[PDB]
Amino acid sequence: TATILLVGTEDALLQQLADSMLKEDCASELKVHLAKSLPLPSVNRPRIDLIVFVVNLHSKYSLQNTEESLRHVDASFFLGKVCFLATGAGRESHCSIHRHTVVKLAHTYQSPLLYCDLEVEGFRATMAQRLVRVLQICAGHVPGVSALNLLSLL
Repeated sequence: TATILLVGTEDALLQQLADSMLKEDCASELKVHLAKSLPLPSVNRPRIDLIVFVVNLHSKYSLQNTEESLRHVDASFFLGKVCFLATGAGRESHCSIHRHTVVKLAHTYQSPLLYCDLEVEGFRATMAQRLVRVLQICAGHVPGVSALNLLSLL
């Protein structure tokens, strides 16, 4: 079994992403937990293989909430068990300042930075299929491949 944690302030986009990942099942049993922010309020029950921070580049709050949440993550997670997913960056309507903040944020924590417009299902479906594969690596379900090649692979 493999478990991914989606951290984002937009409940709708997370659930749509969670659905897309759960669609078209694979070998391992996939489990998805959602969180508005970090840390979790000490429910904190097992067991997480991967944390994906979904960042809305039209929301300054989403940016700040992501910034703050990262401070409560153990540094062991940033060795491939953490991935950044930015939404809205492909739109001209987005804030370039927020985009630059996210890029440096992914660099600071040395974690992959993915782009996808979650409102677009076709894009979200392909992104979800990739995230599933990333999760399987993080869960140690891909023989010969550890969640360490991820920074290079992504």
